[PDB]
Amino acid sequence: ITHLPPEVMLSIFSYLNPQELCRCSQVSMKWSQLTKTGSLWKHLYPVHWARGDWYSGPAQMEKRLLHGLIHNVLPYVGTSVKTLVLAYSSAVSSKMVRQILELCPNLEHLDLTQTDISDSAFDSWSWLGCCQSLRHLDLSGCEKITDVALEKISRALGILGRVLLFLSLSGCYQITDHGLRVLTLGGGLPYLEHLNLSGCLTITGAGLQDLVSACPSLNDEYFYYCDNINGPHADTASGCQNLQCGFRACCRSGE
Amino acid sequence: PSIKLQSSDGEIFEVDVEIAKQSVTIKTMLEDLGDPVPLPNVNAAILKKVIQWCTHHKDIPVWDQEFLKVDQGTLFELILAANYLDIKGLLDVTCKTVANMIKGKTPEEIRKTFNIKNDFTEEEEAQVRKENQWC
Amino acid sequence: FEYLIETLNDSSHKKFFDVSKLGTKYDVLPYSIRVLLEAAVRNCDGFLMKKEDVMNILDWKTKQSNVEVPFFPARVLLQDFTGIPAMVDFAAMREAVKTLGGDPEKVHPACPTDLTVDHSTVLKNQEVEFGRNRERLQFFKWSSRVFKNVAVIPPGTGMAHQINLEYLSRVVFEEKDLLFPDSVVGTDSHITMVNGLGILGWGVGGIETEAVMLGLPVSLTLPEVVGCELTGSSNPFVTSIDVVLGITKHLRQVGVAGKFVEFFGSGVSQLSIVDRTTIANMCPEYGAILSFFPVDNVTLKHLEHTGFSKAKLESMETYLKAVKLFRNDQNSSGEPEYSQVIQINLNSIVPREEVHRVEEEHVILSMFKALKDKIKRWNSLEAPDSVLFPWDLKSTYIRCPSFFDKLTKEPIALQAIENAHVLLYLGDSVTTDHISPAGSIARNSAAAKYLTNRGLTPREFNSYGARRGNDAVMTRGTFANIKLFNKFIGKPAPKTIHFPSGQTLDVFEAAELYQKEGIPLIILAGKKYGSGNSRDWAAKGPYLLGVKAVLAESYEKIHKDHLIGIGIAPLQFLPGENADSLGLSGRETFSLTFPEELSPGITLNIQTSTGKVFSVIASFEDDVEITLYKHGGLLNFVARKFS
Ligand code: FES
Repeated sequence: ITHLPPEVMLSIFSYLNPQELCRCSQVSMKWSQLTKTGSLWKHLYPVHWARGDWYSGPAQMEKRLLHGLIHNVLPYVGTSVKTLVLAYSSAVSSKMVRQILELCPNLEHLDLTQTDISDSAFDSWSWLGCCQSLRHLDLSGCEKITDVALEKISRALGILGRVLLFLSLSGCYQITDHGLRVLTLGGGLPYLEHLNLSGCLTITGAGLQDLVSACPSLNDEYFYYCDNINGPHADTASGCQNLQCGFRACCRSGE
Repeated sequence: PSIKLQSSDGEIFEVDVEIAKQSVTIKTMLEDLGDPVPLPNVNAAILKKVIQWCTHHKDIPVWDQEFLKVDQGTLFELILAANYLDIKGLLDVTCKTVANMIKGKTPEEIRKTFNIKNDFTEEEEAQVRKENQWC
Repeated sequence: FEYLIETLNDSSHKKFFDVSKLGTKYDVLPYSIRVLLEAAVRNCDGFLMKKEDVMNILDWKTKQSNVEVPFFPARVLLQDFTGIPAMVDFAAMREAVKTLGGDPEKVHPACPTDLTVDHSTVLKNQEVEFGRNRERLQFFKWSSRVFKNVAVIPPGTGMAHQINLEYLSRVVFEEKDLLFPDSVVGTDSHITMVNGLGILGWGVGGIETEAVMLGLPVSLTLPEVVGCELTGSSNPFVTSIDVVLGITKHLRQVGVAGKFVEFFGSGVSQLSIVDRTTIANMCPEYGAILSFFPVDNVTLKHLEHTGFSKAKLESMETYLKAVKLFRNDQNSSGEPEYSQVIQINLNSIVPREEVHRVEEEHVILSMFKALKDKIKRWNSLEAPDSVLFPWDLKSTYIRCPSFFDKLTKEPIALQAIENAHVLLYLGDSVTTDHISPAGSIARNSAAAKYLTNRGLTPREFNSYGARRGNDAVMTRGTFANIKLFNKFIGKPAPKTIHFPSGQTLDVFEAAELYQKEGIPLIILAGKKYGSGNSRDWAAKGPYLLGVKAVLAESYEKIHKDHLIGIGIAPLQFLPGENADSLGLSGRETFSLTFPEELSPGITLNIQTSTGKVFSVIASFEDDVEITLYKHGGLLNFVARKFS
């Protein structure tokens, strides 16, 4: 197996889940450098992994994983991380996220649904383009984020950059017209085809018209927002998805 | 018609062009010079197997699963031949086989099955074993 | 038990069931099992309430949690709009009784209901929510006008949940010169608050209330009573919330889980009614079912202030003392024998009369009379007044369901399912949130195709629970959860396979194509089918899709009864067998035959088109459920009595 060139061992180290990829890392001194190349750590699911599910696909024990792949992996891989799905996490703070988003600058798919995340988990995102080429951003349930997290997200996308294709602020009931008038800066979003604002009950249709007037690719089947509001595309858009839902915020019960 | 491939041991092998059409390096080496082409990097004991696999795909499977059951000295030689001929199907199926040979095994017996030398020092071996967990 | 009916004293005329004459083991029961026994002794009609179940709540010392008994409440609470599926069913039963040779005016709920609709920009949204909930409020207005029992508390009162429930409290009932204690089981979230006033009432689901308004009793296992002795006067400086949290903390650590926590002692007279209601409203905190504070002199001194007159309070005193439901704080003669006593000396609380003496003649007296006159847009809302409801045919909110079509009194023999087709093939722990629709209406669902043909924009699709009067929208959301794992499809998709045609479409669109061909349906499931709480259309939905039976390895006990009371025979595989033990893929045709005289827990053979016979247990518990099934359901059985 030693006569194989590194370009073939790299191909062999692709059908291995990250648990086997770290077992192989302590076989020889060559593999130890060869299982941390970066083409093997593109997608990482720290919440599915600390459950028995080692997926690593295209799209508690848990605190130990986020403390392991934050000093042992992310510094070495470390800029070749494409996705990061922290959805429905039991132990993920605004500190364990501020330190992952500082080591993954080529991120493409964030997923922070239902996490104890504040608008300080994006403090590492300040150089106007921090995590550009970001396609998917799911913050559905982070009720603690104000319109200050969106001032760092609208800066960490860049200029026309701004290739976001998905935005799911579904429950972040503290964002306002300034939280959406800031996303329409530099660009705004010209590739956005999905805008789930279903739960932000304190935005106004005058500040949502300004947002929709800057997302020309927005599909209207996937444009959710408050029912008690008079925003755009009233005869084609959708309504709030948080009716009869205890998980996410909603201005009414829908019962 | 028929293309002539010469192994390392002086023997010449004939096969159809559509067979060598999957060989990306040969397909690119057959559109510039326009029969007796030599291949000094693959032995005949491996050519007999790579051509046997390549003729089956003239258009993991169980036929591949039974064909890829040989000694490691031959499997890895097959992989080194598929890397030279750029046969993506064979390369990918052998990578799948080898990565299957690693599924669910402690880092201690990997060295025993693959015959690896533990080229570690205790000051690094204790640093490598400590950082690969989280596991 | 019609021989314990003793006349009260010469107050006016009243009679009552003197349960005290049941033996030397009635003065031993706790004060919360005496309410069960009283409600059981006056409804012992022999069919629903057996006589073997009155001598089962009386033998409570030895027949605790290992025995189940029924409970006949005195009334039912229903939250904001959880009463629509019941009032619509009664408005449809009126028409079904009319077109049967019957008087469409005997059709009333079997117990006083109270539709507390004001339960469950901040003001600007209220107008829009009213204009949205206008047809349902109009239906509630008609139902309050038409049905004698029903009463409605309009949206907008003082203020959310607290004194609305004390305004409806009628601690001693009067019904045709009879007296009996109050009981309030319902779907109100703060319904346990009434326990801190001497009213035995807990919370149940919507289907159980809808079935108590139809004459069926709430089922219940004999609880364990953990009578918490509470003696001694508190310290000279403690607040109400301090003592409340002290008692709550002492009860949480001892671990009262699923058991009655009746309070007694000599320090209970120090707890004001506002404190007893607070200790009662916090049952889920220490994990109890109830915390019963029996009726004592403080309760009546509170009732005198709030609403009642003296000529009523003297009769209440006489009744509660003649039936031993009155707990004298200084004349304790008959002391109960709780299964596990707990000592709480109030001299062990660290952070009284100066605040309790205030609420006697202060705002309480004024607040209750102010709410009495609180009951703008409700007495301004046009609503019918006729016997039968004028159904709107262009309506998407209230629709007459198809439960009574056709009713045909003197029910027919048990029809045998023949050549059915498995509609759904499900796994284990199929919660009722997968069966019953809930939440926003999916833009690519069957209900959205329904509501788009009616000319509604995608933003006018309300939630699935804001259209619970419309049965079409509700059956188009049954089994339409995007997390539904149908084993015909594999991945979790809310669809199924139409077998004669082969295509893969929604569950409603498959059941509908099966209806046009006259093919019955069944359902295959696994362990604990119908788990969780009881949602509406968890048994109505499947029945209206066309399902005639359900096959599962085990049901939830609460859901098996709702399946029986809608006309869906719940069937279990014999112990040891399941779907993946017989070769059943779900693409055959199953045929049953209920032989005759369906005894409880009978085994009946299901055949197939592939020649695979196998016996299956008809999970019928008692003769009440067997009769509710022989009548095609609970609604048909009730409508046949009104005709
Ligand atoms: S969140 Fe405002 S309408 Fe549902």
